[PDB]
Amino acid sequence: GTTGERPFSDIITSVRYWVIHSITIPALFIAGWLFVSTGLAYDVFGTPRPDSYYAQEQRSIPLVTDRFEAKQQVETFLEQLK
Amino acid sequence: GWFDILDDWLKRDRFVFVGWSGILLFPCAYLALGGWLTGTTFVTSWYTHGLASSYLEGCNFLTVAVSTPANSMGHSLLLLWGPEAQGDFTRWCQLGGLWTFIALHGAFGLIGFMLRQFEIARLVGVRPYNAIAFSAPIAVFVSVFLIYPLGQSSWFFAPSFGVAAIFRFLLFFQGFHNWTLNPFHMMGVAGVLGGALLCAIHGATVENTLFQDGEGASTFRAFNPTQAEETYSMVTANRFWSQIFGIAFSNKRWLHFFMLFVPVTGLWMSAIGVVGLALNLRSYDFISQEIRAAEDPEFETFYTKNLLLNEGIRAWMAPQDQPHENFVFPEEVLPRGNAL
Amino acid sequence: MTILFQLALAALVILSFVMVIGVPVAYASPQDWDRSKQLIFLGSGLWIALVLVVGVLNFFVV
Amino acid sequence: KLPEAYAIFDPLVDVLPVIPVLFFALAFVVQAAVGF
Amino acid sequence: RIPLWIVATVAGMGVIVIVGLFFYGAYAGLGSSL
Amino acid sequence: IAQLTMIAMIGIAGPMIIFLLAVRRGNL
Amino acid sequence: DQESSGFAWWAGNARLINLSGKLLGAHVAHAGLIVFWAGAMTLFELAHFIPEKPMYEQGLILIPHIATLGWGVGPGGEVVDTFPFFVVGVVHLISSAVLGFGGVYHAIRGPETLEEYSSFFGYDWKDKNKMTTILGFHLIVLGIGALLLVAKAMFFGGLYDTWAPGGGDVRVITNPTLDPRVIFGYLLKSPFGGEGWIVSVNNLEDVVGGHIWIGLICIAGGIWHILTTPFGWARRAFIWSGEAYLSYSLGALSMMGFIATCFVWFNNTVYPSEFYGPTGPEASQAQAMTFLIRDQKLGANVGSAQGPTGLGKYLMRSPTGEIIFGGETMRFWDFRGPWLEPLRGPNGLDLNKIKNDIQPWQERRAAEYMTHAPLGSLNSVGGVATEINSVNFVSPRSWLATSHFVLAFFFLVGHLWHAGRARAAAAGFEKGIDRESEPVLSMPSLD
Amino acid sequence: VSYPIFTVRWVAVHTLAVPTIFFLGAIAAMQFIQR
Amino acid sequence: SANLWERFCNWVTSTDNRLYVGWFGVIMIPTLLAATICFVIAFIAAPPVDIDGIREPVSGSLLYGNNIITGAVVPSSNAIGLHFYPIWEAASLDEWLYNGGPYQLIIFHFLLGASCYMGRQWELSYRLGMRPWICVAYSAPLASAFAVFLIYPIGQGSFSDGMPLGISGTFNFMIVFQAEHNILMHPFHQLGVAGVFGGALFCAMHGSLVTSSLIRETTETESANYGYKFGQEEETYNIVAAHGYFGRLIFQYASFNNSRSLHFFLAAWRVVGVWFAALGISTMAFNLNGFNFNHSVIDAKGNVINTWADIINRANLGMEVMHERNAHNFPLDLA
Ligand SMILES: CCCCCCCCCCCCCCCCCC(=O)OC[C@H](CO[C@@H]1O[C@H](CO[C@H]2O[C@H](CO)[C@H](O)[C@H](O)[C@H]2O)[C@H](O)[C@H](O)[C@H]1O)OC(=O)CCCCCCCCCCCCCCCCC
Ligand code: CLA
Ligand code: CLA
Ligand code: CLA
Ligand code: CLA
Ligand code: CLA
Ligand SMILES: C=Cc1c(C)c2cc3nc(c4c5[nH]c(cc6nc(cc1[nH]2)C(C)=C6CC)c(C)c5C(=O)[C@@H]4C(=O)OC)[C@@H](CCC(=O)OC/C=C(\C)CCC[C@@H](C)CCC[C@@H](C)CCCC(C)C)[C@H]3C
Ligand SMILES: CCCCCCCCCCCCCCCC(=O)O[C@H](COC(=O)CCCCCCCCCCCC)CO[C@@H]1O[C@@H](CO)[C@H](O)[C@H](O)[C@@H]1O
Ligand SMILES: CC1=C(/C=C/C(C)=C\C=C/C(C)=C/C=C/C=C(C)/C=C/C=C(C)/C=C/C2=C(C)CCCC2(C)C)C(C)(C)CCC1
Ligand SMILES: CC1=C(/C=C/C(C)=C\C=C/C(C)=C/C=C/C=C(C)/C=C\C=C(C)\C=C\C2=C(C)CCCC2(C)C)C(C)(C)CCC1
Ligand SMILES: CC1=C(\C=C/C(C)=C\C=C/C(C)=C/C=C/C=C(C)/C=C/C=C(C)/C=C/C2=C(C)CCCC2(C)C)C(C)(C)CCC1
Ligand SMILES: [Fe+2]
Repeated sequence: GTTGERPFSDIITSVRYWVIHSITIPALFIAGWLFVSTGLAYDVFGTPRPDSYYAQEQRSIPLVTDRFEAKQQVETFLEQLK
Repeated sequence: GWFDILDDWLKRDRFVFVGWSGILLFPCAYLALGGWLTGTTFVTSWYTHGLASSYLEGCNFLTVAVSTPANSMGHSLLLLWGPEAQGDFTRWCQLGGLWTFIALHGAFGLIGFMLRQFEIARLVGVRPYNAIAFSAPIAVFVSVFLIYPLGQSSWFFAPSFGVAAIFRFLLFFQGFHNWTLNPFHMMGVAGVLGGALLCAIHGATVENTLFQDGEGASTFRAFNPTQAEETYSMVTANRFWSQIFGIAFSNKRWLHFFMLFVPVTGLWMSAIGVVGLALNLRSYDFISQEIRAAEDPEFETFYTKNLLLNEGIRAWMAPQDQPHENFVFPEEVLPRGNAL
Repeated sequence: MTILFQLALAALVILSFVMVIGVPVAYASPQDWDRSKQLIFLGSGLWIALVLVVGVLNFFVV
Repeated sequence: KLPEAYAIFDPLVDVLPVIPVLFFALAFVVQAAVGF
Repeated sequence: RIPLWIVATVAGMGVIVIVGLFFYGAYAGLGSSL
Repeated sequence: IAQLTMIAMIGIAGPMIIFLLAVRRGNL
Repeated sequence: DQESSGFAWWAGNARLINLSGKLLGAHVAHAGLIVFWAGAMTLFELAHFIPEKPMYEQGLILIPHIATLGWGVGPGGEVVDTFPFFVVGVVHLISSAVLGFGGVYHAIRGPETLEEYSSFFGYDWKDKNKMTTILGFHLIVLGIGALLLVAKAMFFGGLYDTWAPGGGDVRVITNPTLDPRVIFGYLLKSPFGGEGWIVSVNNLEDVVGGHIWIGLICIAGGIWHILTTPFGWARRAFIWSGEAYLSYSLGALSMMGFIATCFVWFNNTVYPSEFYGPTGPEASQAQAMTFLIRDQKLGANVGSAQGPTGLGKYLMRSPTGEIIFGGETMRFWDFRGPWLEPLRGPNGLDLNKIKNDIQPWQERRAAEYMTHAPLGSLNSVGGVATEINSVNFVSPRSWLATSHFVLAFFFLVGHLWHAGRARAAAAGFEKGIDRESEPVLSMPSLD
Repeated sequence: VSYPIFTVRWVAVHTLAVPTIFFLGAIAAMQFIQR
Repeated sequence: SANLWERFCNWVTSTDNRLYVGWFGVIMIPTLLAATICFVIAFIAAPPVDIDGIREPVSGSLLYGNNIITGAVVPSSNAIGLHFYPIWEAASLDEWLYNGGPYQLIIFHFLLGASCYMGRQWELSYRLGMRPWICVAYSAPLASAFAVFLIYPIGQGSFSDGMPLGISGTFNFMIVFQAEHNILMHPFHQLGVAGVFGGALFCAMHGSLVTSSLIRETTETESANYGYKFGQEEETYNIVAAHGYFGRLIFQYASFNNSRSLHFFLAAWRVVGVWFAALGISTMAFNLNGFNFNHSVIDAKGNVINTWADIINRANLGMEVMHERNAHNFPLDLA
């Protein structure tokens, strides 16, 4: 079939591709990295960090009990929880 | 015009087709890929299974999975802005949510994508049939990600959107639904499996009955993209299996069609079967046996011998698989043979 | 000997890493099949010799 | 752990085995430069 | 302009280096067992 | 410890022969 | 040979099957990676080898072989000379250069056609004699060391023999085997459980003893083919084409590799376990041994103990040989190793012996083998399918036996695709099926 | 001729290529989060 | 005639006998004829079998109480394991019966003649003069059947644990396995379920398109399928209008115009994955089981965080424990 949208080999092999990108690609690679390093990713998605999955003493699991006052639960767990 | 401008535009070629469909395919489908992805990389699934579900937590490819909502929610769509989460993208990310998301957004991606199969199809003067065949998965994905869960207790027991987390989905059935022994599921493997052969064979059967119509060691180029010329002697075909297997796929409209059927069909038989599992209607049963299983403590079929494996799969996993029940099984109650 | 050796062996490696990239480009670029021919015999005996050198050398430090 | 006098090279000894593979790899690099 | 193969191999090694990192990362990585 | 840097060189030893061959000529 | 007038890129090496190979050098080229690989891994192995840690406990596939030959071991499977191992890899490795240094040449700067330079035996496949004579060389070649080994076995140091009097220990094979009934007899031996035709081999006397017989037998072949031309039913029978030659030849490996995979999993003789892990059956027999002791030592009668099933826990009965360990362990009543043979009897395991002559050096070797068993995950967490991460160990036998099968399998796949394409030249329909002259579109319709 | 840099084709190829490296970097980062 | 065998020689190789019977034929043909005959009966009416190392007879004959699904002809007992238990080695016919000797017969037989069919799978591609990378497709299949009947047995030492010939039997051979090999977590089986799923998807794909760009030749009353005659010279489908569609439906270039390549892709995908799989079993045959990440994810204090694989493993123990209750007379299922 007749195809005509801006070619690929062109730019993957392009001089400009590598010059705009070289600098920006790792900008994302780095950006992601920082997202992890700051440790914000954790707070970003509640995702606990090894240091804080279980409180110190307790052995039970901080399980969400009631679907409607769930927000509380999480807290009261994340609460007593270190 | 005003419509046709939108049409005219979005409708013509431009490499990556984008159509009347795309409007829902692309968005839903995207989010969906993302939806699953973000979870595996950053989102935890602890507050629902006390189980780690993210690279970030340390999980690997085969470990990561985007949880599934605690048995406390049930089937509530668990909305980001709904009463449960209240647009708290961290809690909402915590109460699982992403699930209903990935699943619902996803559920459209399919609806949407199949449409696209129609759109591009009605625009190119072909038979939609491909779009039909595609029910094969919609039915599965519908039943297996919405219906079954919707039939059980909570979104929880629904698939897992994991690699291993999904393997759990198997066993758990074998162990509780003893699916393995359910006619419907059977045709489900009768079709997939049966079809795969059908595929691997037509593919190779074709390659060999290829007319040397090129020059040298590259029968891959010798083919004409341009015009009609049966590349594989249909005659050198039948007279082959007719003598090697006793049968001849004499015709190509049916051959290249019967291949459409095989799978799609079985899949449905699967989707039906599981529909059963939704309302716990399962094929564990097999009275004729079990009734005589009572007396004759010495008669044993694989069925029973197998059925027993199941009975172990329960007793051991239920306590940790179904955490919200706070099951407790003392050292004693656990079923075991003499030895381990 | 214990001191001399470590430079002797590490020589053999910088010579082989060399000897390697060498011949390859050599048989490839026949323009200097006539001159590089010797850049190929250079390492060679010095390489073989460098190995027989690590020779009596190893039976002397351990 | 190689003879004491080789202490310096545990690092290379470490890699040497990867090479074999490396060859099927290169075989491609060339085939690619030579447009198949 | 820039030769095509040269972009492939350097693009590739990255996948082979990044992927390699990931395997190491499973040994000391949080997900190790220590 | 060092192991990694020294592996690096050997690994890029092969594509370098391809490069040194691109510039000069032959092979073809 | 460029593209056109050749195959595609993936079938690259086919254009080397054209004219006279530009390079033997390819074959030599890698005939090096193969020898270099020993040079790296061997170095790498020792590079990680500790003398105390059981050789099989430290992923040693390569190193255990040197030991099995009598090098760097002696009393018990203990390693005294970290040197010998190092030696062999160092040599090979370096040895590889010459092998590669040359193959690398023969392929680019030498005669792009040795068909012409021919003279010296030379090149062309159909040439029925150049081939009979060639293999002929490589026949004297092999048998060559068959003796090389016999020497190491009889004139340079000996081998490791677990059976050997005292206990595992480097010993010299004094009296190899004469009698052809024995050395040959194995081939005629059962293939199934109880007697594997190749595998079953108690001692070295029959090994080195047999190798001898093979060196000469094999040399007598090179000497043979080198001098003559294959008969007419031979020509009549087998297709001759460079490819076709690989085709056969390749399916000798397939088979052979299985013969390895099936061998490295089963023998304690040529694979001592002091260097490899305890053989699969040995394991579930070792367990037996350990617990027969645990209770007997705890005060149980053992011999007369009625087991859960109806058979008996510690001791059971087999159909042909009367007495063996009982569990599910039975499957392996054919297992034989020095750690359990003393406690053997006329009728089988002896109650009197097992009860009082069962010494300590056994309870501890028995327990090592109970633990260290050929069970692990790719993850490399040695143990039952469902064990916690902690003790990890994968038997050399696991990797060895496993790999070779997948490869040897795959090869069998090869023997096919290379016979499938080669039996095709034989008539010329290999390129395809001629659009105007196909046998079928002109044949009596089956009905 | 002169084909734009802001192509339909491109918007897509991007929504992916941006995150991917954002993620890949995120992950290569985790590879060390001990303790 | 000079010799009468001359005719036997062309007959076997009769390129026109309704059903070709090559040289492999002459072995296949009956090896399966005996194999089948023993089978069909063993199912219909055969005594129980002590299978497991004990004397617990497992019944598997319709006439002995089997539904078609429960049906199965059972293996040889851990008593024999690998020894060759042919019909003569057994004293009373009934011995062979009880100790489960049909298995070996059925298994050994088909498992053999099967391969010859694989040979005679190609022998017709020679007498017929067609490219023959066909017989190989058939491998993957035969490999597995060989794997599940011959490798694994030699692997664990007894034909005892070789996928019992019967419906519910397989299910058994399976659930057990998972338990002792975590097969499901095995990289190989993956690449297996990979293709199978694929092929089963491609089988519906390539079958879909063709019929979707079928071409003209019918009414609405007529069966569109009728539009074609055996021995057509030009294919029935309009390939250009097909790729012209599918290609478009997401990417345009992730599509096939090269019919030879496509039909090929269909071959190799299923056939390659299936191989890995066939190898998967054959891999764990000597205990290189699937992955294992139990307790592999932990927090600071060491309190253990269950991996979604720990459940896999939980449900795994439930399996480990029960399977073959009574025999297992020791702590470790070392077989
Ligand atoms: C009798 C007629 C039978 C008809 C069958 C016809 C079917 C057609 C053939 C196809 C496959 C079936 C053939 C069976 C071959 C497999 C070997 C086997 O089963 O026999 C089992 C024996 C095992 O030997 C073991 O030998 C042991 C002895 O060792 C013990 O005792 C020794 C000293 O005696 C040592 O002390 C040692 O340490 C100790 O462990 C015991 O006696 C065991 O009971 C015994 O099992 O293996 C061996 O020796 C034999 C090794 C042969 C090489 C095979 C390679 C691997 C098999 C691959 C199959 C290829 C087919 C693939 C097709 C699909 C795609 C490829
Ligand atoms: C795996 C081992 C192997 C070997 C021994 C060969 C050998 C060969 N291939 Mg080949 N090939 C292979 C794998 C191999 N191939 C694979 C896996 C593929 C799939 C991509 C191919 C695809 C392929 C194609 C399409 C073709 C060949 C061809 C050839 C032949 C031409 C060689 C040449 O021109 O090199 C040229 C060499 C260069 C351009 C530079 C490479 C530098 C190498 C030789 C040196 C490296 C040595 C090492 C790095 C350091 C040692 C130095 C030493 C002095 C110490 C030669 C017989 C050609 C043929 O048809 O022959 C008649 C051909 O057209 N191959
Ligand atoms: C005869 C083939 C063979 C066998 C049986 C082994 C076996 C072993 N090797 Mg090994 N190795 C080999 C060839 C082999 N190697 C070669 C050619 C090299 C040079 C590159 C190495 C370099 C090497 C290193 C650096 C190390 C090992 C180690 C090991 C041990 C543990 C490895 C493991 O558990 O990961 C399992 C690995 C896999 C499951 C790879 C997955 C396979 C994928 C890629 C697909 C493969 C498909 C194909 C059919 C198989 C290819 C065959 C293989 C040669 C690649 C194990 C005994 C480790 C060890 O024990 O240290 C002392 C170790 O550190 N090897
Ligand atoms: C492995 C099997 C093998 C086989 C069958 C061959 C066969 C051949 N090689 Mg060869 N080669 C090999 C391995 C092999 N090679 C390896 C591993 C290398 C690495 C260097 C080489 C390097 C090499 C070179 C540079 C040349 C050959 C050549 C040849 C051809 C000349 C035959 C001749 O009369 O030599 C007979 C040789 C002997 C009987 C050995 C004599 C040993 C002493 C008495 C003197 C040898 C010189 C000295 C010892 C060191 C050699 C230096 C070197 C320049 C030769 C012949 C086809 C020549 C060729 O171009 O063929 C067309 C050629 O120029 N080869
Ligand atoms: C190393 C690789 C190799 C290769 C590729 C060959 C290839 C060949 N050799 Mg040969 N050979 C080799 C090594 C090799 N040889 C070695 C190392 C020796 C040492 C002697 C010989 C000695 C030798 C001799 C004396 C002869 C050959 C011959 C041949 C040719 C015919 C072989 C044939 O097709 O057998 C096909 C044979 C069969 C299929 C046998 C089928 C019949 C069965 C039933 C035998 C009956 C079994 C009996 C009861 C005993 C046990 C049976 C069973 C229970 C095990 C063929 C070109 C013949 C040739 O023409 O010139 C030499 C020949 O006369 N070779
Ligand atoms: C490239 C991948 C690869 C790697 C890393 C290995 C590695 C190994 N193989 Mg092996 N193998 C492979 C592919 C590989 N193999 C393939 C594709 C086949 C065909 C199916 C085989 C068939 C095979 C057999 C039959 C045996 C091995 C053995 C071995 C081990 C000893 C090496 C050896 O025998 O030295 C030099 C040779 C010996 C020490 C014994 C020679 C055996 C006699 C001479 C019969 C013929 C040898 C054999 C056919 C030649 C293959 C040698 C190998 C280096 C390729 C070693 C771990 C041996 C083993 O089990 O451990 C000791 C062994 O008996 N392999
Ligand atoms: C083995 C599982 C399986 C996979 C994963 C799979 C994948 C796919 N099948 C497709 C097509 C098809 N499959 C078909 C029949 C079948 N397909 C089958 C089985 C599969 N098919 C079986 C059951 C039948 C056999 C015939 C037909 C013939 C087609 C099509 O022609 C089509 C195709 O042309 O492929 C090339 C492609 C359509 C792409 C698409 O619609 O994206 C656009 C929109 C999507 C997919 C967004 C959906 C978002 C939803 C699903 C969210 C889900 C997120 C989680 C599931 C991700 C979790 C990841 C895990 C690791 C947990 C591709 C997605
Ligand atoms: C040969 C190729 C040919 C075709 C077949 C190839 C099959 C290859 C299979 C490999 C898949 C899994 C990779 C190993 C996992 C691993 O180990 O990497 C992990 C994340 O992986 C990953 O993130 C897997 C990446 C896959 C995501 C694909 C999403 C699809 C969208 C892509 C769009 C691109 C435009 C990171 O490590 C994990 O997380 C770490 C924490 O940082 C832990 O420490 C552990 O290491 C844990 O394993
Ligand atoms: C140091 C030393 C040495 C050297 C050596 C060598 C020679 C090495 C090598 C090397 C090499 C030489 C390696 C490798 C290779 C290769 C490469 C580096 C490649 C590549 C890459 C990539 C990444 C690619 C990619 C791709 C893609 C993308 C797809 C397909 C195609 C291709 C392949 C291109 C030795 C060892 C001898 C020892 C002594 C010293
Ligand atoms: C969720 C979310 C979202 C979105 C999202 C996203 C954005 C996602 C993402 C993303 C993505 C998009 C991701 C992904 C991807 C990718 C990647 C990152 C990949 C991967 C990886 C890997 C690792 C790979 C590997 C490989 C390959 C690639 C193939 C072959 C083999 C190998 C290995 C090479 C929304 C808005 C809806 C909402 C909010 C949140
Ligand atoms: C694949 C091929 C190729 C190439 C090549 C080949 C194939 C081969 C070979 C071979 C080779 C490539 C070889 C070699 C070599 C050499 C070596 C491998 C060496 C060495 C040495 C060493 C390694 C050493 C080191 C050391 C010493 C000296 C002593 C002490 C220790 C140390 C470590 C220091 C190509 C791609 C072009 C294509 C064609 C084929
Ligand atoms: Fe088709």
